[PDB]
Amino acid sequence: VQLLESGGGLVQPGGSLRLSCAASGFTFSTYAMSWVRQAPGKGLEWVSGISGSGGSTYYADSVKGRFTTSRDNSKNTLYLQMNSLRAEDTAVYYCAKFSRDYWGQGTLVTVSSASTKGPSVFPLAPSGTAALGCLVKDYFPEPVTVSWNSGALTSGVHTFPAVLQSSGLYSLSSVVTVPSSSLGTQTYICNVNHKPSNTKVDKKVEPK
Amino acid sequence: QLVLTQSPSASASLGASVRLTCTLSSGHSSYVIAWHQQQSEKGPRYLMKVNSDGSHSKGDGIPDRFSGSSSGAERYLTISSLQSEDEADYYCQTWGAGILVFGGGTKLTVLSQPKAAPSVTLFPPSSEELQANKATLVCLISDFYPGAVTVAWKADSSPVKAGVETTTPSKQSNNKYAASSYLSLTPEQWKSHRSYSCQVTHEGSTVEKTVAP
Repeated sequence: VQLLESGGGLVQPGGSLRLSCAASGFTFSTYAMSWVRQAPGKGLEWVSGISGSGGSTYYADSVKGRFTTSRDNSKNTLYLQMNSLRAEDTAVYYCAKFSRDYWGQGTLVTVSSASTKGPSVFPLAPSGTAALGCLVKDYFPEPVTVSWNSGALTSGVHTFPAVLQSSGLYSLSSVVTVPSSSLGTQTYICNVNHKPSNTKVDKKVEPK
Repeated sequence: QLVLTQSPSASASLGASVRLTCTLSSGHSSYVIAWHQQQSEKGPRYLMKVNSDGSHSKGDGIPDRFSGSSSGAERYLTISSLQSEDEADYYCQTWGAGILVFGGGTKLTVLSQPKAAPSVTLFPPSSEELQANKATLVCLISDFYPGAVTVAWKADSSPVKAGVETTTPSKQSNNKYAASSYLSLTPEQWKSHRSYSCQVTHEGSTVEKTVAP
């Protein structure tokens, strides 16, 4: 079983957004499906549930009249249509199947009057191992992904959770520990992706 | 209508057992309850179900040291042979007439783990950022346990407060914790001191890294 959410992003207060959840590995129409959300630093909150095949739908009081759940039992897809969004609807949204239960991976919905901003990416150093990295500075909204050498380098990688600065912009860093003996000759590139701004940066990190 | 309440925190020692409690409000003493685990920075994972019978099923890949039970309006999750991986949040959940209900979650701390001192790496501003007339010092703090640190910055030997942004600790996949701290400076401020320092205090001991223009 896999549940894969998509469609999260930044929306102005009063705006609209539709989430989708692609289900696979089970007869979708047999099971009631649910949406659950989690605001930053808070607990899991039920949003909506829909019967197998769609004839009955239930909503938390906090979203009634603004959110509409639906499903496509041939494409095996669950939907959440949001209108009249509010700042307090900002959360990670999960699709889930509760009878074994299954959870999706979540998609972030940010409701804010702040504008999208792509990051600036700066290389970090290196000085029998050496630490080198990339600084992903001043972006909004979350999330950013970082890989190294297009995924060929995973050992010793540590991408840190972002800081939320007083400006309202995020920054994060990713560091990789490598053999000092490789610094002259092995190329290290951090691949930074900020999908909300269509930003894709490949930064080569050179010794000094 | 139906409410589930949980105590906000629980603890037990490495290798020992712990029992978490989920209490049903009155009027529903016959509903199935499911337990979900959530690690720092991850999505929830389903553990198992418990019906008001004491029997339980389990999810895929969940070890046998997880089990469930019930007594009256209380539903239980028991974790035996506690490991560092079990330090996490636990939510109970049920369903009733199209409505889903969650407890508020219990944060489990696994006691008796060894203290682990932070690894600190401090980077100066890059050449590229300086040419953009900005400067950021980057202090990366990893592999510490327990998961609480205090970060202080020094310009030479004087404390710096302005321009400091520090994250909350988050648990790594290796069950130790990470945090980061950023100091924003002008290029002039950076070049006008002999050094800057990032000082990480953990469990009564402070370690320092220093960089210089």
